[PDB]
Amino acid sequence: YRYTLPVKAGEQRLLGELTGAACATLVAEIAERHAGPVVLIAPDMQNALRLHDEISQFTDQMVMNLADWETLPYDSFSPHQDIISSRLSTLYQLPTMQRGVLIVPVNTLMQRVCPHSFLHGHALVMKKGQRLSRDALRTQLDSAGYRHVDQVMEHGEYATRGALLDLFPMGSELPYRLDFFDDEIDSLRVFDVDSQRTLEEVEAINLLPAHEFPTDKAAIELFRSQWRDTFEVKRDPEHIYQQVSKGTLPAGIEYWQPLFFSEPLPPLFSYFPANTLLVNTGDLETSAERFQADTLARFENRGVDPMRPLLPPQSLWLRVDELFSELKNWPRVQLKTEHLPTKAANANLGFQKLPDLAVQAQQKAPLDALRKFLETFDGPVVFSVESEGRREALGELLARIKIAPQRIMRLDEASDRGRYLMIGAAEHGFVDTVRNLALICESDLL
Ligand SMILES: [Co+2]
Repeated sequence: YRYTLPVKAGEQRLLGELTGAACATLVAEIAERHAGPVVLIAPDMQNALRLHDEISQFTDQMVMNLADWETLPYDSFSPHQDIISSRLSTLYQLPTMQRGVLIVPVNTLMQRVCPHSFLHGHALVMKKGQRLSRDALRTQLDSAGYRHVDQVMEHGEYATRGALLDLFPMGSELPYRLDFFDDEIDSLRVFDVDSQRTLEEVEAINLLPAHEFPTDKAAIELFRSQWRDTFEVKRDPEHIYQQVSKGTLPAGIEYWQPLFFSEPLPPLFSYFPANTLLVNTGDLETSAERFQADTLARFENRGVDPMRPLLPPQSLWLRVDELFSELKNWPRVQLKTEHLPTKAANANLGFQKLPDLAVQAQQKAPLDALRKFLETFDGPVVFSVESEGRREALGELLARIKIAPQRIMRLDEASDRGRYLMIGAAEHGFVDTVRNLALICESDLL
């Protein structure tokens, strides 16, 4: 390899001369080289979701996103229950993550989180044949924040119907149906929410709390006390204090999350294993500054409602200088598009933009540009395509100029001067001039 990976706290490596999907190939390579997890910091949400799908193409290591709440700061609305489930799962497993890539956008990385000690402290496991009564389980579920419904359809719900208890654990893809004989769990079975029908039997399940904050009697008492240390209380029933005191979670309650905890919310960095390598794209400083400014604007413009006085931004988000202070504890690879000058910490990787390969599909000399490239380029060329199907809108089309792409799911399988086919989300291609390989995505042809 043309670069070593940084290891010391605060030690940077800058990799330059990147274009298109090259970044995704590099994060995949880094995750494969690094014994330990990799946390990829993307400048914003659009890039983080793009990078998730692209990196997945080029590695068989797990690629996960820490899901953002997807509300704006001090939103009048609460996050989608599927997002909360995904976040709780990801946060819960993060400290023991050994390999793979966790992608976190800048805005998300700056948001303070519940402490891992809360997740584990409110977690529940149960096993078949284990001594649990339906009534005993219900009381734990209520304190854990779960909502008692007649029929379970969403995460964070449970239903008590006769001798059964249904529940949809936060942090689980599926819901479960438990039957009880003699105050022990007779069985646990996946079930399907749409048909409400029992499927496969399972040995055991784990549940996480229904929110990223406690909502039991003690936490409500804490919330009330800390609310009074901070804000006024009005009598009106639509006042946040009044609602939470009655056991009701108002929409948007997430932005008073700190009031449910007796200590300040930690940085997300507190979850990262000691052997974590950071990687980032874009301009982390300008992205962080833009978010900080954005979060202040939300505070200033939304802080005028006497029913909903807001906590200061520092209670929920790192300042930019705090973010860079946290970053100093970790080795980081910075991925840059530009050609870098010679420096101890810099390596250029040799990716260049593809030439003009655009088709003039109104037939004159239509594929003339693709043609001349394929005849001239004497390394492997790998076409990239979004589906297993439309691998033939292209692949049947490539049989027209004597190209029959062999197909692989690994870049390192492309030997010699072969033409190849890959399925994945890679948006734009490149020419790796060091390895002498070209990737061509559909978007480069159109
Ligand atoms: Co140079």
